[PDB]
Amino acid sequence: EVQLVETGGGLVQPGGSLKLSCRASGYTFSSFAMSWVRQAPGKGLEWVSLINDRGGLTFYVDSVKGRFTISRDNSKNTLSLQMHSLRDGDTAVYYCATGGMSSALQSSKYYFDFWGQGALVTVS
Amino acid sequence: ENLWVTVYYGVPVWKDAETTLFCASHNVWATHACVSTDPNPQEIHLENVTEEFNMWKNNMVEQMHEDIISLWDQSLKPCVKLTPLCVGLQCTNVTNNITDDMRGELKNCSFNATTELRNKRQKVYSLFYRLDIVPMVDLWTNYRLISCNTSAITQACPKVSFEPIPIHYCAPAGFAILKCKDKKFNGTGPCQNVSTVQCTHGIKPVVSTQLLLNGSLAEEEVIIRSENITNNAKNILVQLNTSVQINCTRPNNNTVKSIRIGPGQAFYYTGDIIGDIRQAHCNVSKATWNETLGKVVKQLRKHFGNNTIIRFAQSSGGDLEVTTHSFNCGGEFFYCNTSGLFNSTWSITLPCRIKQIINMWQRIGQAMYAPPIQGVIRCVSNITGLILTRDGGSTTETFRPGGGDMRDNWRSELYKYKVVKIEPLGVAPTRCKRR
Amino acid sequence: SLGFLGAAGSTMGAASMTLTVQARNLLSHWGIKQLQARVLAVEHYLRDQQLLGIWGCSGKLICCTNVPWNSSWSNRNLSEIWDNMTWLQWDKEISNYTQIIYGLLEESQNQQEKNEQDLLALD
Amino acid sequence: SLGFLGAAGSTMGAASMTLTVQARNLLSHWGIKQLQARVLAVEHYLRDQQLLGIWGCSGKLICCTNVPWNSSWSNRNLSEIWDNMTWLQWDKEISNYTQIIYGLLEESQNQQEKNEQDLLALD
Amino acid sequence: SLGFLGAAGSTMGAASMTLTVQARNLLSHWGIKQLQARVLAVEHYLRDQQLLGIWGCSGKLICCTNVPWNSSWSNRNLSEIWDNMTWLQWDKEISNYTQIIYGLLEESQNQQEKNEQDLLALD
Ligand SMILES: *[C@@H]1O[C@H](CO)[C@@H](O[C@@H]2O[C@H](CO)[C@@H](O[C@@H]3O[C@H](CO[C@H]4O[C@H](CO)[C@@H](O)[C@H](O)[C@@H]4O)[C@@H](O)[C@H](O[C@H]4O[C@H](CO)[C@@H](O)[C@H](O)[C@@H]4O)[C@@H]3O)[C@H](O)[C@H]2NC(C)=O)[C@H](O)[C@H]1NC(C)=O
Ligand SMILES: *[C@@H]1O[C@H](CO)[C@@H](O[C@@H]2O[C@H](CO)[C@@H](O)[C@H](O)[C@H]2NC(C)=O)[C@H](O)[C@H]1NC(C)=O
Ligand SMILES: *[C@@H]1O[C@H](CO)[C@@H](O[C@@H]2O[C@H](CO)[C@@H](O)[C@H](O)[C@H]2NC(C)=O)[C@H](O)[C@H]1NC(C)=O
Ligand SMILES: *[C@@H]1O[C@H](CO)[C@@H](O[C@@H]2O[C@H](CO)[C@@H](O)[C@H](O)[C@H]2NC(C)=O)[C@H](O)[C@H]1NC(C)=O
Ligand SMILES: *[C@@H]1O[C@H](CO)[C@@H](O)[C@H](O)[C@H]1NC(C)=O
Ligand SMILES: *[C@@H]1O[C@H](CO)[C@@H](O)[C@H](O)[C@H]1NC(C)=O
Ligand SMILES: *[C@@H]1O[C@H](CO)[C@@H](O)[C@H](O)[C@H]1NC(C)=O
Ligand SMILES: *[C@@H]1O[C@H](CO)[C@@H](O)[C@H](O)[C@H]1NC(C)=O
Ligand SMILES: *[C@@H]1O[C@H](CO)[C@@H](O)[C@H](O)[C@H]1NC(C)=O
Ligand SMILES: *[C@@H]1O[C@H](CO)[C@@H](O)[C@H](O)[C@H]1NC(C)=O
Ligand SMILES: *[C@@H]1O[C@H](CO)[C@@H](O)[C@H](O)[C@H]1NC(C)=O
Ligand SMILES: *[C@@H]1O[C@H](CO)[C@@H](O)[C@H](O)[C@H]1NC(C)=O
Ligand SMILES: *[C@@H]1O[C@H](CO)[C@@H](O)[C@H](O)[C@H]1NC(C)=O
Ligand SMILES: *[C@@H]1O[C@H](CO)[C@@H](O)[C@H](O)[C@H]1NC(C)=O
Ligand SMILES: *[C@@H]1O[C@H](CO)[C@@H](O)[C@H](O)[C@H]1NC(C)=O
Ligand SMILES: *[C@@H]1O[C@H](CO)[C@@H](O)[C@H](O)[C@H]1NC(C)=O
Ligand SMILES: *[C@@H]1O[C@H](CO)[C@@H](O)[C@H](O)[C@H]1NC(C)=O
Ligand SMILES: *[C@@H]1O[C@H](CO)[C@@H](O)[C@H](O)[C@H]1NC(C)=O
Ligand SMILES: *[C@@H]1O[C@H](CO)[C@@H](O)[C@H](O)[C@H]1NC(C)=O
Ligand SMILES: *[C@@H]1O[C@H](CO)[C@@H](O)[C@H](O)[C@H]1NC(C)=O
Ligand SMILES: *[C@@H]1O[C@H](CO)[C@@H](O)[C@H](O)[C@H]1NC(C)=O
Ligand SMILES: *[C@@H]1O[C@H](CO)[C@@H](O)[C@H](O)[C@H]1NC(C)=O
Repeated sequence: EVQLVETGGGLVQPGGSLKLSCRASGYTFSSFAMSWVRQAPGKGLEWVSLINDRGGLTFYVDSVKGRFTISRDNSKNTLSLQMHSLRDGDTAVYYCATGGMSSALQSSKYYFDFWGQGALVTVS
Repeated sequence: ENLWVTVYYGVPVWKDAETTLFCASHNVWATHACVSTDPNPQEIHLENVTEEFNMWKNNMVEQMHEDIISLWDQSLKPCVKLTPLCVGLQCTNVTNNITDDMRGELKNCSFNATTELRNKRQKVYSLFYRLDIVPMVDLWTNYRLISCNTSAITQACPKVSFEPIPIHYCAPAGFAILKCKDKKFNGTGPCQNVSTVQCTHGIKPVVSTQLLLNGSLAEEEVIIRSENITNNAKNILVQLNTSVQINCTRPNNNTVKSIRIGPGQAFYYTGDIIGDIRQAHCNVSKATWNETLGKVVKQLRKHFGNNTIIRFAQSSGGDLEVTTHSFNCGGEFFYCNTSGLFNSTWSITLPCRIKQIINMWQRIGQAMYAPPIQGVIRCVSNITGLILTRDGGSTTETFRPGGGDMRDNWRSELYKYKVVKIEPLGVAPTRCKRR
Repeated sequence: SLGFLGAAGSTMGAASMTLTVQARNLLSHWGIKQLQARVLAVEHYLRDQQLLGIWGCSGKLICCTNVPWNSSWSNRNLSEIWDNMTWLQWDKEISNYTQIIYGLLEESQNQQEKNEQDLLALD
Repeated sequence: SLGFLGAAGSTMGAASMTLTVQARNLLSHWGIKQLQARVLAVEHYLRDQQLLGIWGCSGKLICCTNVPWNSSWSNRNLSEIWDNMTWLQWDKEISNYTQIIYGLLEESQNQQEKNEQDLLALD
Repeated sequence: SLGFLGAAGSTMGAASMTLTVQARNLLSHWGIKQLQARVLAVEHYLRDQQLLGIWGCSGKLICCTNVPWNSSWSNRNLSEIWDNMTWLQWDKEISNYTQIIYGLLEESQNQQEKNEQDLLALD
């Protein structure tokens, strides 16, 4: 069994910031890439960010590239996302997911293997 | 998977190789030849690495052998030659008190030697061992030195010690030495507790026959090592797990005199003996030796049969250098009779002879004169292993002391080390491609 | 942190992170034996560095190339090669093909340098 | 222009423009002494070139890295270091931290090289 | 393909495809003579590699710089140099000008390194 549980916050006013934190268990955290994917309440899924297994490399969608920071702590087995300058268009459920990248010596993925419960982030 | 070749430099792999090793460490060895030793014991254990060893195909033995012979010759080359002393000797019986076992062993010889000046002669009296002289018929002489009919006799340089000191054989960069840290290691085949060292622990170039002195002990049990235990022509190296202390002595108090035999030359000889003349001997504790051989036969039965009788016997014959236990003690060369140790079926005093003119190896055409050492000599040494030979002769195997091939002496040590060449390059499939 | 060759018994993946640990250990009458040993150490180092230069891998320890793996040199997947094998076992497994691979790497660089030159000749 | 060590007494910001002058003069029984002298010069050269390779600085005389400067190693400002100090004074001032810096440089390249591999492994 | 010097009589263009063939054959009292031969071969190799490094051409067999060609060195067009001519004839022609070109290559790389350092210092 693999679990990903988001412990992030809720409502923040426009222009503020919110940090999300995903607790991962049931697998070796340092062996997988991690990402954040969001779904607006009435829309489909949207990929937001991707971080490598070691944490050295991060990738973002252009719409958040200068606003969101993705980081990992492989000693605590946690994934964090710090979202700055939140906009009304960022209201969505944010899902923590395992997969999306392989560190060169692993077989290819380019898909997401595990999804978390999902935190609901809203902007006034 | 659309995999691509990725080149890795610094890959932890190696291949078996033979290269030239250098040594590290008033003496034959480590004068200027060896590099100062790095005091840090930088030994790295290699977990999960199994390495195949073969102590009888180890080129470190051949290099150690050649290095010891070369250093020996370099040490003796710049020394006084005794060719002016190849004259007939007038020898009579020694007039001191001679014990029953010393009758005819030592003779009081006189000769006309050269002096500092070419046109002068001097009459010199000295005591020579019977082994160092042979009968000759001449006018006013009886004997001549044993080697003057074969090769020039070179006198060892005085104050240059023959004491063995540890020598570390160290690999050049790009190579590594692997050590087998395996208790009860067979000496051949796979070794699982392999570790990497820069160089060896410091191996003493101890020269001996039959009994291995001042070596390394087995970690737990006596280890029987042989290239092919079935083939009786091979020697068996027995590494003991406990030392047997052997106390060897020459009780006579020698008074040593010297003469000049040319400009800047000097010859050393025994002038006289203070006290009674007694035979040199070695004392091996009887109880310890009996337990040691009990352990050796216990180990031999694993290869020769649980219900076989093992017999020990003395050497079969041949030259003194291989039929007796040869060793250096105090600078003197002892040739001890080991028939008192290997005479059995499953305090011991071994008489010893002293020989001043010796041939250090089987090679013929070189000889060295060991100068006498003033005073009384007593050495305490550890017997750490045996060299045994199995009788060709059916049940009841018979074992005898082995010979003096020297490689055996330098296989008791260096059986746990292998030299490997590092191959820093390697390739492997990855998902990584250029651009 | 395991020291020179400490990763020799580790998997290829784990061992790939210790290349610098041992790379530094390739450079560092009786005078002739030691002097020849030093010269040989230099010659082996330089032959390996020259070979990396020929392949376009100079100055790098993990060099990616444009030569595909043909699945005949070894048909093991990346999981088995990197997580369930050591470098000694891999070196033995593809020893018979290393000269083929090296030749292809040389040819690949020869084409790449010409391509770079041609790209650099465009205004 | 100034000579082999002509800039030795000049400030760091001036002497840094003569790096090729010093670099070109690092390579160039009595035979044993002469050969040991030549082999030692070669060994020292290769040790420095290997060390530059480990850091990802091969083929460069001025190599910029990603290691941040620690104010505990030297608290002088950049203008004071490059305009009012020579390289000999700096070498003395930073001697006790040189090996620390070298270790970090090695670690930096080890992370960077793996990161480059992962960037190259994206399709 | 053609051997160690098989391209020696071929035109400059054709011989530019065999650079690895010649490059891979540069590294490979009787003891003193053998050691002097090995040390001299190593020193020549290292001096040429150092010189390429100074020019910014480390790790390459074909390297393009920013030094313009001066018609006073040779006014022959490309169809007279890369075809209808061998490298031996070219070396005979570019003899008196080799040190001038090398000096310009060194100066050009020094400027390139300073410019790269300044560009990389921009935040
Ligand atoms: C196996 O290993 C043991 C040692 O582990 C060897 O036994 C040693 O042998 C050496 C060489 O024979 C002995 O060294 C000699 O000791 C003599 C007595 O030393 C005593 O007195 C001095 C006074 O200063 C004390 O420092 C010392 O501790 C002792 O109390 C010395 O007189 C000798 O020096 C004379 O001879 C040498 C010859 O080389 C000259 O250079 C000197 O100038 C001087 O004339 C010498 O130092 C050593 O003592 C023995 N050890 C023990 C514990 O007894 C075995 O020989 C060895 N076995 C084999 C087969 O190799
Ligand atoms: C060896 O023989 C010589 C010659 O006889 C002995 O030396 C002489 O010994 C007597 C005493 O017996 C002295 O009076 C002489 O002066 C000695 N002569 C010389 C030339 O030294 C010598 O003592 C004998 N040695 C032994 C051990 O018997
Ligand atoms: C070591 O000592 C033994 C015992 O003294 C010698 O063995 C004797 O050898 C002679 C040879 O002719 C035999 O006739 C005797 O019968 C043997 N004695 C015994 C008790 O077996 C042996 O030769 C000596 N060896 C050396 C090398 O000196
Ligand atoms: C050695 O120091 C002297 C000064 O003592 C340098 O010469 C001049 O120093 C002043 C200091 O304000 C500068 O403004 C001048 O530009 C310097 N002269 C030149 C020609 O540059 C001298 O240059 C120093 N020597 C070296 C080799 O750096
Ligand atoms: C010398 O001793 C030997 C011992 O066997 C004896 O045979 C010989 O006769 C003795 N000679 C003299 C002259 O005393
Ligand atoms: C003299 O030398 C010859 C040849 O080495 C040898 O056969 C002979 O036995 C030697 N002489 C004696 C008395 O042993
Ligand atoms: C003999 O063995 C004992 C074992 O305790 C050791 O202490 C001693 O140093 C050894 N002696 C020699 C000469 O190797
Ligand atoms: C171990 O040694 C014995 C002799 O002692 C030999 O016969 C055997 O082949 C060796 N190798 C192994 C793997 O037992
Ligand atoms: C050991 O020697 C015997 C002699 O008969 C031979 O048959 C056997 O094959 C040899 N074994 C090895 C391992 O060399
Ligand atoms: C050897 O043992 C005998 C037993 O009588 C003793 O007299 C002698 O002194 C001992 N010698 C040594 C060197 O231990
Ligand atoms: C001592 O040696 C004899 C030799 O026959 C043997 O029978 C006896 O068992 C040995 N004793 C020991 C090792 O205690
Ligand atoms: C061997 O021991 C027996 C007594 O067990 C003895 O009679 C015989 O003389 C001894 N042999 C040797 C060579 O010491
Ligand atoms: C030998 O005798 C001489 C006589 O002067 C004495 O000085 C010396 O100490 C004695 N040596 C021994 C080892 O008994
Ligand atoms: C050796 O194997 C064990 C298997 O559990 C592994 O944990 C250990 O890390 C390995 N050693 C090395 C040096 O890789
Ligand atoms: C790799 O191949 C082995 C069989 O050789 C197979 O058991 C394993 O599951 C494969 N792994 C992957 C990731 O395809
Ligand atoms: C600088 O060195 C100190 C030494 O205590 C260390 O604590 C600090 O983290 C280092 N800072 C950087 C930026 O390397
Ligand atoms: C650098 O430090 C010195 C210390 O005396 C100070 O005078 C100088 O103004 C400083 N320069 C800068 C640019 O901060
Ligand atoms: C380096 O350490 C020594 C330790 O004694 C100290 O004296 C010296 O001043 C230190 N050097 C620097 C440049 O800090
Ligand atoms: C030599 O010249 C001929 C034309 O005369 C040409 O075909 C041939 O390829 C040339 N050889 C080489 C090695 O370039
Ligand atoms: C070309 O070389 C000549 C040599 O006299 C020189 O005068 C001229 O200025 C050089 N031209 C260029 C563009 O470097
Ligand atoms: C190159 O120069 C030669 C000089 O004879 C001329 O014949 C040729 O046409 C020129 N080539 C080009 C491409 O301009
Ligand atoms: C180089 O200079 C010498 C001076 O004697 C001259 O003869 C030679 O032709 C010149 N070389 C070239 C290629 O112009």
